[PDB]
Amino acid sequence: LAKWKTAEEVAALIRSLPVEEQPKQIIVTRKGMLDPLEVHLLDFPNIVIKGSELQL
Amino acid sequence: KDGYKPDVKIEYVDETGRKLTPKEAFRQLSHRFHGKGSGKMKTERRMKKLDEEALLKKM
Amino acid sequence: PQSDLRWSKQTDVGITHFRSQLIPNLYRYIQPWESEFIDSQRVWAEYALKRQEAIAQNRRLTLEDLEDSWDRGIPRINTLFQKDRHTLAYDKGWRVRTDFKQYQ
Amino acid sequence: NDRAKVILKPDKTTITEPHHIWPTLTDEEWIKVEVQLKDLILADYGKKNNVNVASLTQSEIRDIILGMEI
Amino acid sequence: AYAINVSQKRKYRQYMNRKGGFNRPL
Amino acid sequence: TGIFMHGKIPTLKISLIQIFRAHLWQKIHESIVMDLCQVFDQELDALEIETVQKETIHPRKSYKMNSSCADILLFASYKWNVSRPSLLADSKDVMDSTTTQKYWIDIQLRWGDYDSHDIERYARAKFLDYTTDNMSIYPSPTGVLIAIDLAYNLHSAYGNWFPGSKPLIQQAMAKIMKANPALYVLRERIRKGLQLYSSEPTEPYLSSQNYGELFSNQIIWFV
Repeated sequence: LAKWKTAEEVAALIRSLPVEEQPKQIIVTRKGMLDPLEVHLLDFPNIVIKGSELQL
Repeated sequence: KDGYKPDVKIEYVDETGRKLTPKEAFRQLSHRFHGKGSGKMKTERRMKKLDEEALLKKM
Repeated sequence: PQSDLRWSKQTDVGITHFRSQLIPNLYRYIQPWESEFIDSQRVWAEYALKRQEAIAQNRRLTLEDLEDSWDRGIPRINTLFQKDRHTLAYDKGWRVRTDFKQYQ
Repeated sequence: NDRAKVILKPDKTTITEPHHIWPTLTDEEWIKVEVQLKDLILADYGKKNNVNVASLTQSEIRDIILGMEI
Repeated sequence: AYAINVSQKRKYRQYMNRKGGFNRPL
Repeated sequence: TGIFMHGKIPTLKISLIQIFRAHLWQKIHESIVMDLCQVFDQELDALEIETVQKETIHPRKSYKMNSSCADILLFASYKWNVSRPSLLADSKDVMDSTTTQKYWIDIQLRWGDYDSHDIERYARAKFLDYTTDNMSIYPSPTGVLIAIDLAYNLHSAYGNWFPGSKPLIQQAMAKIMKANPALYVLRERIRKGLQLYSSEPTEPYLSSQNYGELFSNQIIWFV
């Protein structure tokens, strides 16, 4: 539930950012956080959740 | 046969030059078959989407 | 029916045909009760021998060792390596509770 | 920590901008700080791997810095 | 000299809501 | 529609009707005809074509198998030697002593069953029957006909292949079956109806070669 809340908060912060400034790609370090990210903001699919194995 | 390889590559690009999506191409074909176009609200939504896409492509 | 067992293939250079008969029955896919009992007795003896041999060197019986009977076993299946074996074995009366469950 | 202290503000008179967070530096200062940081990172990689410190290719070094499991 | 491509418009013939005859026009 | 349900299965009848919702068959046939005409006219000048125009075909002439017609009526500006009507899948170059000016091309839509999936033979038989058809009055006796096995995703044509046009027809049919708009929409609808959906490819990982690829104009937030 905490992870889902974090993903929802990330999606809401993306929505707070303008659509013209929406990140076209969303690199997530957490492996399992991509599916909740896509589920939370499926209404805004302009962002591609690309994997970044090498964690910065 | 004269003997050659066909240099054929056809597509469905709108009169504005934008390559219509296969869903959009099917929508255009169905509109042509039905002989009916988009409505007022559909026109407004299309204009807003096109303006937003153009603004995004600008920068 | 061998008449309608032939598939097709939409090749890029034309049309290509494909070739392929009784639907199997469970009369033989399940071991008979007497054979199952004999195999279970043999597997129980083999598993006991392997466990004793491992205990001789004071080592656990690995899942790789004595894995020939990975499916067949003493109670018709060698589940001695299954999780919670010690937990389930403490609770007896499985057969009666399963049979009496028809009225519950 | 101490290596990061040397890398960020090598000179006590040099610090981050009042409106900024990360320590501001010019091209030469950034180059010196990055050289020191690369030396420290090579030392850390050698300590973690028990191998030669500077024995990784430029692409390999970039992947190691990025976090690839090399 | 290059390979210039000019894809002409493809106005599909009207099928429904023609309000005309049976056979499709020319 | 071309769905000839030999029987009465209400569930399958409803599924087929929903699959072909919003008058899909006639639109698909018209789209296929238009795509073929455009593909031909893209390089028709080199293939000795004078003028290409679609005949006046009734909407009920794209689904009624009893009466057929000609889809494309393209002139050739020359005495186009009418080659023998054979399957496009054949590699034999045989042309009888017959020449004419106007060459016709036709396209048919079929939904083949488990046994009716033989597109080549069925198309050849259809072309032969249309050559001597009582009512399918095609203008050019050397008018080829094409078939689409929509149910089994196949296409064939066993008519009079014009000299130098058989490779063109083959390439056009291959490109259509790859990316026909109406056919693609129908395939998507059929996949949706059958509760089937392929696992879409996922976004690739950023390796040491794609590390700098995230600095492009596409905004990336490394969450």
